[PDB]
Amino acid sequence: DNTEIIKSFKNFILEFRLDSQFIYRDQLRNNILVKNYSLTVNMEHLIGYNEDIYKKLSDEPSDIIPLFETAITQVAKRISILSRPTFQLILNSNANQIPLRDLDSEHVSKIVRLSGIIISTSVLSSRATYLSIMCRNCRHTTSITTVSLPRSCLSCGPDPYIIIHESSKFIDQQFLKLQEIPELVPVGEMPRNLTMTCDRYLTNKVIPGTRVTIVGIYSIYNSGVAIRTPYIKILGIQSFTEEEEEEFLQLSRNPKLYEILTNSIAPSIFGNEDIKKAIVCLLMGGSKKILPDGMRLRGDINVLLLGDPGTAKSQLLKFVEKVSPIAVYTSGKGSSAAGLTASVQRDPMTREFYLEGGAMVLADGGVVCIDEFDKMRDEDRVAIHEAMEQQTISIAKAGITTVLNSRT
Amino acid sequence: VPVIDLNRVSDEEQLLPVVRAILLQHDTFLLKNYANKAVLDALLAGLTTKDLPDTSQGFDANFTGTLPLEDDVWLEQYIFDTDPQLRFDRKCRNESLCSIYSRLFKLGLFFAQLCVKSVVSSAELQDCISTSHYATKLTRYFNDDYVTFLPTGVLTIFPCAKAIRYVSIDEPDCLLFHTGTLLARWSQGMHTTSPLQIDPRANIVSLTIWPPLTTPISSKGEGTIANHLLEQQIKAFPKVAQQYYPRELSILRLQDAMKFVKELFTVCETVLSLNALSRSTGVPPELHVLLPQISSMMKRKIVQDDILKLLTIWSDAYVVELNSRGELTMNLPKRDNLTTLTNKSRTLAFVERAESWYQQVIASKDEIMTDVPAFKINKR
Amino acid sequence: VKKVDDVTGEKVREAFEQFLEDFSKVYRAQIEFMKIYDLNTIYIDYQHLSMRENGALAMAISEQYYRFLPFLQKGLRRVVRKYAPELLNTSERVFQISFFNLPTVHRIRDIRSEKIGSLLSISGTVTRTSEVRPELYKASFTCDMCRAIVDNVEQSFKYTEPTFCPNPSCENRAFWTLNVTRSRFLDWQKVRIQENANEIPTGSMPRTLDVILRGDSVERAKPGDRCKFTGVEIVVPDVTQLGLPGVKPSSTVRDLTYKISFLACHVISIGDQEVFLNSLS
Amino acid sequence: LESLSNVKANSYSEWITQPNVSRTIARELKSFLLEYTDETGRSVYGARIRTLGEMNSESLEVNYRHLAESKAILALFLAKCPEEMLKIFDLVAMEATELHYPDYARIHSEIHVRISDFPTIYSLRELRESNLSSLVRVTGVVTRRTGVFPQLKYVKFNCLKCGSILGPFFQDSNEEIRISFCTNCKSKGPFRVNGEKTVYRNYQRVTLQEAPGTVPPGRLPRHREVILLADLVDVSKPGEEVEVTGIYKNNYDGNLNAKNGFPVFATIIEANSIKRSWTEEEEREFRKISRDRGIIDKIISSMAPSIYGHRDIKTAVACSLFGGVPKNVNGKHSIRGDINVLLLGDPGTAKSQILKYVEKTAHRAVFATGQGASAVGLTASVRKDPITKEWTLEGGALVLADKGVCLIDEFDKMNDQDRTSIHEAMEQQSISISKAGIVTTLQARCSIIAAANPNGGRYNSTLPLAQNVSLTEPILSRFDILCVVRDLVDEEADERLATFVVDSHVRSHPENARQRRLQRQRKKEEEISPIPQELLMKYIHYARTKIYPKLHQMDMDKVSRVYADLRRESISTGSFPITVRHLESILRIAESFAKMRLSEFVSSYDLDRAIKVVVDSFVDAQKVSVRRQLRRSFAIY
Ligand SMILES: Nc1ncnc2c1ncn2[C@@H]1O[C@H](COP(=O)(O)OP(=O)(O)O)[C@@H](O)[C@H]1O
Ligand SMILES: Nc1ncnc2c1ncn2[C@@H]1O[C@H](COP(=O)(O)OP(=O)(O)O)[C@@H](O)[C@H]1O
Ligand SMILES: [Zn+2]
Ligand SMILES: [Zn+2]
Ligand SMILES: [Zn+2]
Repeated sequence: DNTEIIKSFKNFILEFRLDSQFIYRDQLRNNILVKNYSLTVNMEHLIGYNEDIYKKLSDEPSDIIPLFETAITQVAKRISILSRPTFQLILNSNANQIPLRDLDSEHVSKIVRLSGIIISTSVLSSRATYLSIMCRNCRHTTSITTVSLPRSCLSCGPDPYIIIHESSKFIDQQFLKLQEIPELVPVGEMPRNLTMTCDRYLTNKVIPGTRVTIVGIYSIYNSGVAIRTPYIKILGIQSFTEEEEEEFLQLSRNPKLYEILTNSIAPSIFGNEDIKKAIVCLLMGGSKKILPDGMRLRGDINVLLLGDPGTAKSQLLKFVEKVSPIAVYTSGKGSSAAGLTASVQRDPMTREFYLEGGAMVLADGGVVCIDEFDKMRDEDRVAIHEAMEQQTISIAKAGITTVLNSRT
Repeated sequence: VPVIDLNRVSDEEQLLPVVRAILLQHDTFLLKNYANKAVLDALLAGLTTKDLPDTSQGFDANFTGTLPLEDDVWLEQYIFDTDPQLRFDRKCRNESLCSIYSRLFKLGLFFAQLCVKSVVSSAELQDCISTSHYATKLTRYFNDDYVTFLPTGVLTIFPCAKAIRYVSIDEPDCLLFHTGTLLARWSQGMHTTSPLQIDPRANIVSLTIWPPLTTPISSKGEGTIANHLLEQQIKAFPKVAQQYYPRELSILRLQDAMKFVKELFTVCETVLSLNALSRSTGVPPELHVLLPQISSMMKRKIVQDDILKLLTIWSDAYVVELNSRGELTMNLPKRDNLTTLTNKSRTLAFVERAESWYQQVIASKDEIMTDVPAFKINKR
Repeated sequence: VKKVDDVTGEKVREAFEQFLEDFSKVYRAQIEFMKIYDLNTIYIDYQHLSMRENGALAMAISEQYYRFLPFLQKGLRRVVRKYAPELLNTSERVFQISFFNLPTVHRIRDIRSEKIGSLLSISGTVTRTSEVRPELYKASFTCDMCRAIVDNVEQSFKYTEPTFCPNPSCENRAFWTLNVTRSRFLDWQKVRIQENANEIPTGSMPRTLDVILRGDSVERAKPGDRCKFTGVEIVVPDVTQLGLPGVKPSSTVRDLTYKISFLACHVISIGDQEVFLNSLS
Repeated sequence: LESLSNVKANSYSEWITQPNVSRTIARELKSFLLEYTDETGRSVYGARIRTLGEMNSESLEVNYRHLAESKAILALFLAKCPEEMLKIFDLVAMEATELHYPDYARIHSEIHVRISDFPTIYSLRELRESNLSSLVRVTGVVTRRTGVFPQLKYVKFNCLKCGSILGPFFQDSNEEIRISFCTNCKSKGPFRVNGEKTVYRNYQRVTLQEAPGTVPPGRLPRHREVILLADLVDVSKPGEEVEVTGIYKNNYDGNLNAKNGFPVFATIIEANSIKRSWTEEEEREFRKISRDRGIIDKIISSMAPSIYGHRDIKTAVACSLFGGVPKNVNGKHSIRGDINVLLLGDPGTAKSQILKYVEKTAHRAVFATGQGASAVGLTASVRKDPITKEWTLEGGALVLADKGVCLIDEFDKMNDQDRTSIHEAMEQQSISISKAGIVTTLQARCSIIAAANPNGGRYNSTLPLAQNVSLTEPILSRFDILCVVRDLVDEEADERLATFVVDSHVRSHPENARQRRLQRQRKKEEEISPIPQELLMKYIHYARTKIYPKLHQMDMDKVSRVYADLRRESISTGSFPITVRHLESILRIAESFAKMRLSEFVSSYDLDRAIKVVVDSFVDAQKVSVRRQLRRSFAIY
């Protein structure tokens, strides 16, 4: 029965044609030549090629994805033999993404699509993928591909087998933390975090503060009466309408665009045209440049409002936080260097220390709004000096040291 | 709210299924793109700015004329019926009001016929409303806090569907069509209606349609439709009814108190049952503790006098012994605390007692008071 | 098969029942009051208990209270079945006894191992309190092999599974299913108190102690109050005894450490002309 | 069968669990759902089921009174064994929904029925062991909110010694179930949960705290754990006030039996339905009161009757109590709706006991002392969850006072950092924080009433306000009304004050009895106030809830010229930092004055009184030499 599924995958790889070319076969051959044992399968082509296997994958991928891995491995080995390890499945998709807050007990073991920002990444971990074991009682050997060792020998007492280390294979794995965009979080709520796991070629592709699009499987694992920690098996990470493009180009073509936008910044406030234009410039921001020696010019524009109280200075920041696509608003009094900048904290779910981004790390590529700036402590200001002038944050805590970039 | 558009549904074979489908689920619908609506807007402007009501007309026992009301509000009302047996000689004095009335009627008669054909299964009443046999009431508020009202007609039509509540209606460009009590009554259970809430100071004109009022309410009853309309007007306008129908007003008002005491008994049953099942003992609690919860269930203020009114009708209702604290108590009389069959039996016994006492009161030749007298517990 | 009987306990129960029947019947009026007002705990004045048999009954009850308490509880529940059986009804015979008005009040200073298992009264200033919790007084279990039920499994100071399946046709042991509906629970609270200022001489530090309250007496202790407690001393397991010098006994290996706590049944806080005047001779 | 379930053979659980009784009451429930007597309204439950199937939701709200009226003992069974009744009533509702909309089970597994209008309400401190496993309805304030996590509902196990799969078990959220014998092996061997054949549910845990105005004297606030299941998540957020109906059950089994002495557990409430309102009898009396001519003066005289004089302070207190309109103009712009009041003056001027009236009058009031408060404590505190070990945030005093008022006594003597923590709360009505990776903003929509002493402890009338206090112009700019008090001496004023105070101390001294004592208390209230105080509290709540006066530009000049006059007089004198924020105070206090009449529009008289109050407050704070000139410079107003 599953032989038909394998044959269908083989056809979808070898014989599928798009743009008058065998795009999947050619891309897998190119990956083999590069020696990258991974295949990026597009779900939009899969649904158009065969709907029944798509239904099976969408409803019960539990056996389908082992079939995907083994079929891709076999087909790639056939291609390598024709031209002259287990190949990883990578999924690219553009279907509608379910909100993170809408994930429930009904999407168990179902492949879903998500989007969010990475706030923490763990160190790499080595996991077994192929084992050879020997019985200590009688030296009988066998191979095994959650996995657990056999309780009895196949030829010896309970638990007789031991692992032959020099005849086994292992793979890497990384643990990731995803959360919803704070701009999409209504006030009065802490953004929901989500645990994600990736392995082999999908590791180390993101750092905290990165905004990504996810294709993966919703699942749970045991780590409250029956509060099983949910986690995501990462399958694919990605990181305007034509009429919208025309509308915004006409807006650019407007002979009075600059003044229109200047008035558009806080129209419910009077005057203050100079600071309005300066805030417009801040919203657009500068252009990045790189020196020939490798150093980067900070393109961010930082403006200090230093006037008398009651001059609509707070209202301007609160309005920008609405307007900017990426915006973070926090008070100087209620913040700290460990909160504004990155910090190292231990993850209770995986019992490991994690590098966790701060508020300014979350604002990477955007604008942060800070108020009562004169009232923060000097150490926080020293860290903000680095954040402003070098676009980096230096962390030296416990027994680890690291530097993390922040284009805020 | 369903909307009917004449640009797409104007024929009888088009309107009748749509009207039937609306009335099987709703009691109110909208009319759009009627040709006279543009003229109706100008006529409404003329009435509300130039053609003020004739305040010197006065008001009569027929509930027609210009009735002054509270807050200097005036109500201009006229009634017309094809049957000469009813003396509605007080026809409308203003030509703009008649212009609105005619333009409303021209389509409202057909729509009322459509509604009757849709929901009324009586073949004898399919054409009960027509050009030869119809009765209409023209109503116009005026100002020189919403009021709950329930038209008794087959269909109610408003030239402007704005500021009307049931949720509010804010469709000025559509006319409002509302079904009354008679249409639901003749629907034999296939259609029901609900009362509406409107602003009495919004100067809104309204029209309601009946068959000729000499027609009886039903073949199973002796009173005519005019009797039901008279009852509704007496209930709505006590000041006018006092000069002409005092005893009828009292008789009609006493029923509300009867329903009140019945629902009070219904609430008290649940309250006492929940109090009894929340204790390992049957000791009667003090009344002042029960009173807030009783009032909350009743959704209006309840006092000791209202409780004592129950003892007046059904003496075997509750045990009202007085505690050593001097605080009045109440408890179920049944020894075996409660049984659902006995609960229903006691409710029916109270209902029978209340109905018998109501009949006794209305059968007395003396003028009727509209409230139940309170019982007096023997002082100790 | 007949179990071993405490003849002294039986005599004590009989004397207690006779005291309940003959004392004047104010306590039967209290029972009726509890039935009227749906009350769980009865209260007994200690000086009323100490006026029968020249107080020898009270002395015997007090000096071994943790032993004799079940007999008095049985006597009181037999009396309540005799006169107010409706209190056995639920929606199942939870019942408490609280003695008060002790003649002697003992300090945290004067706590001794000799006082264990005896009725005494203490006083101290409250410093910390914990929130109230339910306590598993009596539990019931259903068998796993068969589906028999075991009722009245008293949980004496520890989680105690039944030691046997009552029907000899079943061999169940060490495995049971806990009932949470037919089982009954009671309120729980711990009070952390401090020795009073007038007790400690200058240059001496105040002693601290933990006091246990259960039932309706809970929440009557407030921080900063000069509260007064009545009950019996009981030892509880301790984990901080490790590392101390000296030889430590062992069981055979198992540990047998202890520390002292006070269990109180009655709670009162020390503090209108006639009310005050009527308490003076 | 019918009416045969009424026989009480034993306790209710012993009777409900019988399959015949269950079938009989299920038939009765089906009859109730299919037909109900609501006269002209028809069978409303049928329409509710139809519209639920239309709306693709699981909430079938059921009025308790309806079922109690129609079926006496059927509701009483739910009143004592709610879980058992709901267990089959869910199936009855499911089949009823599938009658109208077939294949409803294809998308929805179950129907989560919700109870409404349950007539018995208990506080979070009134729960007792006698109410265990019963249905309760409590009211509280959300303080701390956990995340949403999946939890098992029907669990199946795999035996290690055989390939057979054990039967389904329901997760009651009581204990981590662990079977002891396999149905086939009869062995005590290991078992593991078969996840692939297990049905889950959503889980969230929220703490409900006693309302700030309901804490009893001298005790810490009580709170309980409330469990939200079956799509009842995210119904509330910190700072919100909610009432919830649920089941009082015990689930803290485990090491607690040995860690703490003796076997004990802890109680939780599993939520069934939750809700975040005036009878005609109250609105009628409110509208009777509203029509009195000059109602504003009665309201002003009603604030703190036992405090003599200080009318210019009492008016500000009343205006802050009523508040204004939080005009979120076009959404993209916002304005604070509440008035901020500062009471500055010499000792012996009741700057503190006024706050002991706002705390007892407003619906939700929080009181704090300057040196007894911390910046973390007022705004928000960080916590680690005892279950998930995650970083969590708990709101402070300002978050608790959301949609209320926050009181700060001795505002001058608090340290500078705690004073700085109030900056964002005074204008944004929110708390912004970044601690331990938590980045969020909470609602702090509260007014602030502050009392302080001048520099040196006595006000120097010869020196400006900007010199008599240790505060600064920024902090002063966040206020609207500044009330300056001098304890100057005069025989007539002192005689009046003393003869008022001695009679107040005569009144406040001690000396159907309940009714008689309430009558005597209201007599004493009448002796000193024109409005009964309970009625005043209800009136304030009603005005804040219902009345939202709108503005008209009929009197633009009368406000603009006053603003220009104030700015001109502040150009070269040490005085209040008069800015646009102070202009908004006139409008907001005019709105508050209008909201006392319950008028829907801002009239000229309201603006006149507003201008009077603002101009008098500005003038009464200048130095002596300039005060007697500005007395005549603003004689127009
Ligand atoms: N030019 C202006 N137009 C409209 N409103 C203004 C203007 N200037 C100030 N405001 C008012 O001032 C308030 C903002 O003050 P804010 O800047 O928060 O005070 P602070 O400077 O003490 O933080 C807003 O409510 C706004 O209505
Ligand atoms: N205007 C007043 N009328 C009546 N009593 C007053 C007045 N001012 C002060 N008192 C009395 O003096 C006391 C002042 O207390 P407090 O509010 O602490 O003073 P302050 O806060 O002004 O230092 C109150 O108990 C009050 O009874
Ligand atoms: Zn072997
Ligand atoms: Zn057994
Ligand atoms: Zn097995």
